[PDB]
Amino acid sequence: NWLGGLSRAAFPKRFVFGTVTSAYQVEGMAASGGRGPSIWDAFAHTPGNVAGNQNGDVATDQYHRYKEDVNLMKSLNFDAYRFSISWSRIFPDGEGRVNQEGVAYYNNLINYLLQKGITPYVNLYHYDLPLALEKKYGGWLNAKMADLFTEYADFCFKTFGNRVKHWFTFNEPRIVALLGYDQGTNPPKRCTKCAAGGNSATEPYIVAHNFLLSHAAAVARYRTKYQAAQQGKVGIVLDFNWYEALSNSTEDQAAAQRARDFHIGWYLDPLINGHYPQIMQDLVKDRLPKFTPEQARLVKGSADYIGINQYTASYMKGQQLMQQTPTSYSADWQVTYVFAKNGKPIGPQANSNWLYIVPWGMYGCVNYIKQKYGNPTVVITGNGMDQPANLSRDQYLRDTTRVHFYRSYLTQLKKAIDEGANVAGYFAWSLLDNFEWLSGYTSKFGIVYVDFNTLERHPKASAYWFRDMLKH
Ligand SMILES: OC[C@H]1O[C@@H](O[C@H]2[C@H](O)[C@@H](O)[C@H](O[C@H]3[C@H](O)[C@@H](O)[C@H](O[C@H]4[C@H](O)[C@@H](O)[C@H](O)O[C@@H]4CO)O[C@@H]3CO)O[C@@H]2CO)[C@H](O)[C@@H](O)[C@@H]1O
Ligand SMILES: OC[C@H]1O[C@@H](O[C@H]2[C@H](O)[C@@H](O)[C@H](O[C@H]3[C@H](O)[C@@H](O)[C@H](O[C@H]4[C@H](O)[C@@H](O)[C@H](O)O[C@@H]4CO)O[C@@H]3CO)O[C@@H]2CO)[C@H](O)[C@@H](O)[C@@H]1O
Ligand SMILES: [Zn+2]
Repeated sequence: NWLGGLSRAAFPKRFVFGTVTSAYQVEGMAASGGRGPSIWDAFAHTPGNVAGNQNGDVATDQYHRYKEDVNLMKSLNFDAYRFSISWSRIFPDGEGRVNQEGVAYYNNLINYLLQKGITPYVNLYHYDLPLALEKKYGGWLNAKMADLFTEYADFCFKTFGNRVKHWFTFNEPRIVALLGYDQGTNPPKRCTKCAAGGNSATEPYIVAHNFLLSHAAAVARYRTKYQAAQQGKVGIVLDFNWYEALSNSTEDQAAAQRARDFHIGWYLDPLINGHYPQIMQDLVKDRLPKFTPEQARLVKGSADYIGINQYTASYMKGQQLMQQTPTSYSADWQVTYVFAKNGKPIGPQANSNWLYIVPWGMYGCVNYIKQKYGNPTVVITGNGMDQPANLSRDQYLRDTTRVHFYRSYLTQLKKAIDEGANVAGYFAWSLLDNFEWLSGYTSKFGIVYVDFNTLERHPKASAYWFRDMLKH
């Protein structure tokens, strides 16, 4: 059976199925409707930064077409929709004046979702820091971000929280730290060798610390001011790809564990246990900021659920841990990536070079969180794969590899849940082909095809797969 035995009956009662987008990747109207620029607007408008010098000015134009898109997700039998609010659409300068037209958009979207029986899961932040805050404060390098983000979050809670009961603060802070401050390939393009300045050995850690403190501050505000009346929940979205020891050697097993700790433990040990992973403390030393006892107590337990974006897996090979001059967050792990074992690749690649199709990584990640962190409530907040550029419409629609991807990965998730993992929901990245950051429109992650000339939507085979799988 093309469903491979999957259906709602194969998952827990009340298990939530949804699709996901982010504001800059789908909304369009980037410089309209009162929206102020984000760091991604400036970045994308700079020649050479994005494939084909493309940007999110129009994207999928969900801003105008959101009722079409909500109708479509309802027709595909989804229960929920994860989307983000653009900070600079609400506060064009990141602070101060409210853009009422932007508020009205999200009200209209939220209300239509609810009208159609689709639960809104709302991210406050998805890489799109208001440009004014980058320039004025230095963005996530500045501890003042906790105050600035908390005030923004407060507004969103007050304005939308009578209707929105499922929030996330951040999306993949590890990726902001890594690409924005270690490698310097994403905004603000900081790194040791970078024109904008930076230090790949220190700044990723400062940035991660400020994300954790800002998350904790925003949640403290929710709990003290809004929770009694609104009775919702606030979590965070973290990326986690699996690491598997290349062999059963002590060294390789240690390397895979170090990778897990530097990847997910960086955020989860603070959120669950109130401290950074021991290995990071041991290796990063004075470059890793230290939580005060008060801050640690604020961060610990501050996520009502853990959003995990899960895509892929890698083999890890070890080495003797050495004393080394610090160079970068990436180099701090002291591991070696390997994508074959016993002469066989870990899996075939999707369009994105980093995305190896490895369904057992889903089981790996979910089981690991279950066993290591006391089985916290987890929501899979993003999982999917991409097709390349330049295919015909019909080639996009016949997305047999993506159908296989979802069947296999969801089978592996089901395996983990059946073994007792506390997973509450699953969200497919993405509802729509969209603006895929540095790849621009050359990477197609949607279950729904978007023609970027006409903006027409066409469900792909994988959309119909979900429709069949999710029928009530
Ligand atoms: O319909 C609009 C649109 O759909 C697009 O997607 C198609 C797929 O291309 C097509 O393969 C798929 O066919 C499914 C069918 O819907 C299921 O009912 C059926 O499930 C069987 C299963 O195979 C058996 O083993 C099991 O025992 O019983 C069930 C149910 O009887 O499986 C087939 C695949 O083998 O349907 C999708 C949606 O219609 C098309 O590409 C496009 O042309 C259409 O315009
Ligand atoms: O992309 C689709 C969708 O998903 C969400 O975020 C994605 C990012 O878009 C993507 O850039 C990021 O890719 C990571 C990848 O996970 C790592 O496996 C890879 O690791 C590197 C390592 O950094 C190097 O030091 C080493 O030498 O090589 C390895 C293997 O290549 O690093 C890349 C960064 O380029 O993955 C995220 C999820 O995992 C977003 O939520 C959404 O907005 C995106 O559209
Ligand atoms: Zn339009």
